[PDB]
Amino acid sequence: ELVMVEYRYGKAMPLIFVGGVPRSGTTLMRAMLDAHPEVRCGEETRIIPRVLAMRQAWSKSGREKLRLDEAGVTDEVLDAAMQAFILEVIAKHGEPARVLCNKDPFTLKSSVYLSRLFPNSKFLLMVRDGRASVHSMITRKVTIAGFDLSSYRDCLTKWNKAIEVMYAQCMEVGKEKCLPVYYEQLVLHPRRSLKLILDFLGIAWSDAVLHHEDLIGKPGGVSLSKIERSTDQVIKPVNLEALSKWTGHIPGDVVRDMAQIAPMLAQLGYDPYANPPNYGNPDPFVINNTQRVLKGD
Amino acid sequence: LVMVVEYRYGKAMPLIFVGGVPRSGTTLMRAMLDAHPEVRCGEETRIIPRVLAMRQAWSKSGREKLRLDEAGVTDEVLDAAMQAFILEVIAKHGEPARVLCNKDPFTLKSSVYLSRLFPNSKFLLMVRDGRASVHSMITRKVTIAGFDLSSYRDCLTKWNKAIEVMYAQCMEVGKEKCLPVYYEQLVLHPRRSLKLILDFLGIAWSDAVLHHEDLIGKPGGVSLSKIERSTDQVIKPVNLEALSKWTGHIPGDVVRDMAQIAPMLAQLGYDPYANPPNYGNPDPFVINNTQRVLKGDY
Amino acid sequence: EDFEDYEFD
Amino acid sequence: EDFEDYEFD
Ligand SMILES: Nc1ncnc2c1ncn2[C@@H]1O[C@H](COP(=O)(O)O)[C@@H](OP(=O)(O)O)[C@H]1O
Ligand SMILES: Nc1ncnc2c1ncn2[C@@H]1O[C@H](COP(=O)(O)O)[C@@H](OP(=O)(O)O)[C@H]1O
Repeated sequence: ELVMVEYRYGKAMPLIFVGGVPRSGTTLMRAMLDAHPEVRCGEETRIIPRVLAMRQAWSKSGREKLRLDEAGVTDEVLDAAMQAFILEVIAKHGEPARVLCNKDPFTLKSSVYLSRLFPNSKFLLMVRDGRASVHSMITRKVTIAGFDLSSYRDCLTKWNKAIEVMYAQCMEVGKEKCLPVYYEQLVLHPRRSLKLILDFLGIAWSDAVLHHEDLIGKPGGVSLSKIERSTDQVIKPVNLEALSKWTGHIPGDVVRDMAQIAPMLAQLGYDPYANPPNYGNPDPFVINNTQRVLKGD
Repeated sequence: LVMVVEYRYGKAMPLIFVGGVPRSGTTLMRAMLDAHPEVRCGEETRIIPRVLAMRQAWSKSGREKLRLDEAGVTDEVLDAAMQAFILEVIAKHGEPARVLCNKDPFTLKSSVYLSRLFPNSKFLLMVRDGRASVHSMITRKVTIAGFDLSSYRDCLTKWNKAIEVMYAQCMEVGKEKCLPVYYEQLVLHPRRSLKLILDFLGIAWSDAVLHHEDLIGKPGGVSLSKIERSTDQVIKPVNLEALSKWTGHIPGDVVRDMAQIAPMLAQLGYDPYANPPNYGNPDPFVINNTQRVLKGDY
Repeated sequence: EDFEDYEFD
Repeated sequence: EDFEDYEFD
């Protein structure tokens, strides 16, 4: 176990992985966690999901795996190599803390693998209405290799497949180690949501998680990259503005075919023919935050 | 960190990296090293060249490096992650040994970077007449990304560029850290070659280095992949058959244009207008080995 | 760009 | 499925 109260990073470390399809509140979630003095997530590493995809890729590819196994580069060796690379990046890319965390959206496609590598890690899977996530990536031009931003139909189809895998992985990992977090519930009910999340994590309450915007740029607080696409949203307190901006911007044929393009909508509790679903009633706290945002605080 | 005797491994250990363009005697070289009781190289890992290419691309892109830096994913973090990843693979994919070694041919395009990651590592750059390597890859169909095996001209051009880079890297790293090893001289004179190599590596002489064929599959010996392309050559003792067999199989136009196609030949001491060059005369030891092979001992 | 904002498989 | 003996050079 190597140097980072002197915390040690090692595979048996308490770790939190946050993810979900991009544009699903992952940066908000990690920033709220960062606001806690016992937790550091920090910025997206970008490279962790690339090494995971590399790892995940040739297990299906018969020929690569056979060649690796014949070279003595077995699952055990690869797993040892992956652990070491990932720990180095998580540990050294930001400030130390008792509980280290990583947020890279697509890592949650590999939560079963990550849970095996890191036996004391836990996972927060951000879930947001696919229509909201897709409308976001298209309108803001947040690029995902393989998603066609000129098509709502394509993006929704690929959102669906992506979250289908992440959710199945979350269910296999199990209730003790992976928690779906619904973005709309997080925004509507921040206090209740964070209380449930922190309980799941085995971490005590701190009011700081409800005032993440006050801890941006500060020691032990929230470190934001100016290049990351969610930064100008995350500098604001939790607010209601982004819940249903998608409504009316989905092409009619896609609105018609919604349940068939995105069966994961109904499976996750989003009505695919509500435009938009009634996500729920906002806490006064978030109503107030939204009003402050609108006046231009 | 520990491999199961108790061997330690880390950043500062004296790693040996063997490489060169494929079909240049790289498997032979690492096999003779594996035959040494203190050293283990083992099979091509494949994953080391892959992760090196990935990491190279990340810093090559101006925008991507900027994004990584803003994330706290700096050169220093990447290098630490790379060191730890590469060491796990080298340490764990074969038997433990005091001296750890790796052979993946094209890693030698990254010897400057590797020498920085692993400040006590040394490099052996296998150098073979490109006409021999190219004839090899074409006739055996060893596939190398971007090489068109239907063309000697193309394969020699790409051999040329590949060894140009590796040789510049080797020169940059310096005579203390990288040694070009001539395949034809290894074959003709393996005793003297290995004497010089082991001395450069700071490792004590062992006679087992000249008997690698007796140590195939044995504990502390030479582990081979049954599906690597050099395996059926490497199970034999050092022998002379492969030196000059390319001669007469190079298309006439390519023979004519050899000096333009592969200027690295002349730079490395291979006369591009000799078909073939006189590589030299073999030690009796190799003559005898060759005779035993022809008698069918292997 | 050489790399998109995101990728996986 | 771009499997080759040597995939990165
Ligand atoms: N302070 C805040 N309150 C409410 N939602 C926020 C927020 N900060 C970020 N978000 C939402 O998180 C979404 C991006 O999620 P991710 O970080 O996973 O890409 C954005 O959706 P929109 O782009 O629709 O606004 C953004 O508005
Ligand atoms: N025991 C041995 N003696 C001489 N050359 C050998 C050998 N074992 C392997 N080689 C040569 O190494 C070459 C392969 O190099 P690499 O391992 O770098 O791909 C092969 O050349 P040919 O294919 O021309 O026969 C092979 O014959």
